[PDB]
Amino acid sequence: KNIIIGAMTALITPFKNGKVDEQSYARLIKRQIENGIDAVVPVGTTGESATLTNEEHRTCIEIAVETCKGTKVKVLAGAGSNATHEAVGLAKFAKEHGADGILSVAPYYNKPTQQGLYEHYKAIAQSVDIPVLLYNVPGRTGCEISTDTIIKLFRDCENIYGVKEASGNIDKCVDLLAHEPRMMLISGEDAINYPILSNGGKGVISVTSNLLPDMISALTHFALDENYKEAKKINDELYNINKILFCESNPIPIKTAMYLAGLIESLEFRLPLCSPSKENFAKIEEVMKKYKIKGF
Amino acid sequence: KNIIIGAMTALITPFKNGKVDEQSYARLIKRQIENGIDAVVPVGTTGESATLTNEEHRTCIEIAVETCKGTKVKVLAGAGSNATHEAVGLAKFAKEHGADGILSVAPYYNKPTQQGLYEHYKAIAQSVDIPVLLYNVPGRTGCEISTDTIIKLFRDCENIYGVKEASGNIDKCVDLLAHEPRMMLISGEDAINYPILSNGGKGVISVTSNLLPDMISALTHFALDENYKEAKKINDELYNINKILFCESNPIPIKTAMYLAGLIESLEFRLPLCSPSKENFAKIEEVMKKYKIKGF
Amino acid sequence: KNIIIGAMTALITPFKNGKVDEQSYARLIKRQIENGIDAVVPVGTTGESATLTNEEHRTCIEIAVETCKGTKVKVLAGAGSNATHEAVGLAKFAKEHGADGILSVAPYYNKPTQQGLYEHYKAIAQSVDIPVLLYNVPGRTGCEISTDTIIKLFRDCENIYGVKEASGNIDKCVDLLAHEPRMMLISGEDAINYPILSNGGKGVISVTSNLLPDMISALTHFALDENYKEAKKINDELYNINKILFCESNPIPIKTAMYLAGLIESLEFRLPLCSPSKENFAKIEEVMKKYKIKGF
Amino acid sequence: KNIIIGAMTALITPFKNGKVDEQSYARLIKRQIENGIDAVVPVGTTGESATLTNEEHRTCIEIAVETCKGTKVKVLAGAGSNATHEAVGLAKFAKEHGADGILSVAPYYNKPTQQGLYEHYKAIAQSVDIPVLLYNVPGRTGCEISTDTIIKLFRDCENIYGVKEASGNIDKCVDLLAHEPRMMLISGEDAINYPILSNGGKGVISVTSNLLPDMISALTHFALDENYKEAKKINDELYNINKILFCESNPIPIKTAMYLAGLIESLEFRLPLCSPSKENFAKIEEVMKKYKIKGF
Ligand SMILES: [Mg+2]
Ligand SMILES: [Mg+2]
Ligand SMILES: [Mg+2]
Ligand SMILES: [Mg+2]
Repeated sequence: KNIIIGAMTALITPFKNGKVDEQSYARLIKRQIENGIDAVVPVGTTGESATLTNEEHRTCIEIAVETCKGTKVKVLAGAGSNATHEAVGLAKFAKEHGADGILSVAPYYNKPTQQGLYEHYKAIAQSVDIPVLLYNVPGRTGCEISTDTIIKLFRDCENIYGVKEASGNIDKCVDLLAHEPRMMLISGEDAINYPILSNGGKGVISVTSNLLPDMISALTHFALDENYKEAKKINDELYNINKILFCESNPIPIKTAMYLAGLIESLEFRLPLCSPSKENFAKIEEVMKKYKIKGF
Repeated sequence: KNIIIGAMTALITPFKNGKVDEQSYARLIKRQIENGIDAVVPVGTTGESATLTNEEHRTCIEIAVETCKGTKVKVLAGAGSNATHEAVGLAKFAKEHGADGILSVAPYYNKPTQQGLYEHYKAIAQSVDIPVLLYNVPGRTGCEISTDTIIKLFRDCENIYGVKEASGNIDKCVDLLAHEPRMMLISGEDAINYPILSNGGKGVISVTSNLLPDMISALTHFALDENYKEAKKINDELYNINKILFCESNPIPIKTAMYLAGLIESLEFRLPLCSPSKENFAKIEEVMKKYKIKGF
Repeated sequence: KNIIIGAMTALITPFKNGKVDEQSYARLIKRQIENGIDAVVPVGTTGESATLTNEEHRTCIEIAVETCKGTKVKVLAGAGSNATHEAVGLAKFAKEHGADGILSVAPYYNKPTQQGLYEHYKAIAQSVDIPVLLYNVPGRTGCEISTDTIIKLFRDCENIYGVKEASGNIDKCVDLLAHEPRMMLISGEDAINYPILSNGGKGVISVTSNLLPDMISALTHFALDENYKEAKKINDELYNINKILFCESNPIPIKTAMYLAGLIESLEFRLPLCSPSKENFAKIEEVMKKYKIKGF
Repeated sequence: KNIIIGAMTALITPFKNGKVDEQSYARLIKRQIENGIDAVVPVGTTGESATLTNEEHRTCIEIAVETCKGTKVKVLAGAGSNATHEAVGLAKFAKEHGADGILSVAPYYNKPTQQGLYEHYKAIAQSVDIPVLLYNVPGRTGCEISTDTIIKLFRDCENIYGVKEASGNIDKCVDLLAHEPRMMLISGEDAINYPILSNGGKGVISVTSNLLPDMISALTHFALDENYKEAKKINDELYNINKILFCESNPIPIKTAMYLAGLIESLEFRLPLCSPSKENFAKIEEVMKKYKIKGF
């Protein structure tokens, strides 16, 4: 199977006067490339996929593909939906814009059955010929892609090559790689990046890497090269920022950090997302002061 | 305040050859009207809002508005979204096409803060001049509208008149009606319809009423007239069907039941929703046999 | 079946210089009797069952039996354990000292199966000839007595006449009384006393009644005679004190309230229970000011 | 600090005709010693701590002390309670009988506050001069020892040297060892033994080692020797048996496994524990079939 692994970044989508800041988006993606990042995830959950239009979805996938062109950096485009017909459309569309693969979240809100999840993802995989990475985040979706459903999908469809897990369940991460050791388990939970990698995980799709791309990539590459003592050291010193970046729902804290670090120009969200509490604003700024934040 | 209360039905949306069966949809809505139902809810979660197009969304709202014309039955249209801009658009659209009010579910998947939930619903409320009923279902949305947020919204925007609760939290319903007894608490959980009504709840938005509208109608009005013994007897008698109508994700069991009762011609869902088990199919069929299901 | 229903109080156990204040204990039970309480629960969870010795267990049961001598107030003695052979000893023993019935908590910590729970309670019921009330509170024990396990015990064992539910699950309270309407459902959660009573519950085992015994008894008997509007009015007015009495683990808040009201002489617990935070201390003093606390 | 780390076994307690099979106990403890175990834990939760008497508590600790005479294998005796005065007593007695250290479970059922938990363990630590290991298992106790409480106890009392964690929370184990890298984190969840060890944990207190002591010992020592390829290899192969050993409450599956393997002589529990369902009984024997169970 063709795969997309390593240190990956769920990119924020900077706004300026209600529109996508196409200059900051490109500037931010070349900052990721210059710090050892292996792939970028445009218009994911961290990029406020829910409040973006279809034309903004296309623009940012295109900017990612073009900014990475020539580099070894891959583009793993966010293309998911709780409607199967729409998920297939978004997958085909992503391929037409030059993405190397798609990240497809489990259908949210409507809670499909395990059988339905299989048929949902099977249709998506047969629409395109590019890698498909599943995204399991039950706290947000209200549903769980079971270990047997993930493995069945991995074995039955070529392009499904693994799953990005955000479930805080290291038991499940042992379960997966013990019954199907060939899949690519990707951490979608920054705080436990090292434990997932040390059990055979082959990458992360990180939120913290928006602010500290150099540290997240070093952590990932240390682990893949089996230097677990140096990988754990970075994971240990990243814990404080890893937790405070979720003091409120992602991506509210990370955009606050990016704005405070001067990497984005305005602290703008699209409703129902908004600026954080005054207390958490100070707590994010305080925790930031103990990390050296790479510039442009 | 303008209100929409009483016995209400979250309508299923029947499909035939992948398209909305517009003639059964109208026939089903007139079956609700003829059995004492006070309002119907088109294109809600039970109506598979997620897999419907904008043009079908409008079609089923129009069919609902058109068939309740001349009757006393109100149309509480489903118009919610995890994007405020679309939720405002969907709300304005419902009013322009004759809906009497909107049911607006809490933003799903994206997890807005309580502050963000306030600004989200405030934008929807200021967009229209028809009643707006909040919908809290944390198991599906991943977020919870706190009691203080609901009460703040009820007091700050007048078209917001209450909340539909599917939370399995009778403590919260005591909390709500003890600190703000003027709001309209609506039961969104058929099994606990009576406890919610007996604490001051003023209506239900039911799933069971799709199959047994006469029984749910009697329950609601018995309770509203404070005949609790006669209301509770129906609630106790409906418990068995109330539970198994959720043996799989709603609306998988109720559509199965409607098909088994012969009220729709095809047992079709749109992926990622699917037909249930062969075993869940048989236990839905068994429990149905202990109830009298009115025909057309 | 012999039953013990109505308004009941989970008695606190006042300490003085590390010993049980035996005269205050009697005085406190006499304040309950004079304010319409129907039964008292010595050596329960609210009475710090865990940190009392067997001889203090006996002393407090005997003081309760002696103080209710001549009155119509029943003694529902706490006699539970997660070791069956000891739970049987405590049940036999409670009867030998004049208790009218026993409240038996579900085995904690060791998490028995439903089969194990069945055999546990069957042994206790066959050990004595006084009414046995099961006590289900999964948040404290780590296990749940299922609806079918409760009903099987009610039908198979003569002495078992109901359950005291502290599970925040009004669905389960519909489940119980719809499939077995002859059992005595007792509310073990003060905030939802009225909803449980309005569904057929026949009494409460209260914590707040330690502070406001007259108000809890008025609520109970209003509800039992069916004046539900009068019962709900008291339950709505009691919500604030009912919640703030659990800002920390029971009985830490209630003992603080009893001390502030001057009903007990010293704010003593046995470790690992301790005095509350400074902030929670102030919050209890706030809420008490909105209620009339009957003296001696 | 003096510590007790490495591969450890939470010993089952075999019964024969309602009595502790003392002879069989010693034979099983010497089977653990002969297979690389570094310490054994008598009368813990796996040993049915709740249903043993105080003198049976003494009997099983003493046999352990006597059977480890002459070996390097330590005795980490279970001596815990939800009553602090009893927890101090059980610790003193455990030391007076020759134990090398204490395992002290968090107070169950009575849910002490974080402040109360600190004073609880401080009393136990100041009671004895042998190592004290904290035990956090919130699913059974109903309480959680916060990370800050664990760290405060580690720094404030000499003999408190770490915590055993059974919380299914790999985030918390990063939290602990990143803010206090000097403590001894011990895994109390067999399925995630390696991830906890791979993050700096220095031992396990196992259930599986009752059945497969050589495999659990090899896993730990490989991990302690930083041979992470071989530690994960064993952990991946043990996942199936590790999970099926909790299809019912521990120690119901492990005692069933020991009986099926012929390592214990009768399948007896003390109520409320009992033999498993036939269905789960068959599932345990099946999963056992892919492992080599060392004899005596
Ligand atoms: Mg596109
Ligand atoms: Mg009309
Ligand atoms: Mg009338
Ligand atoms: Mg409590």
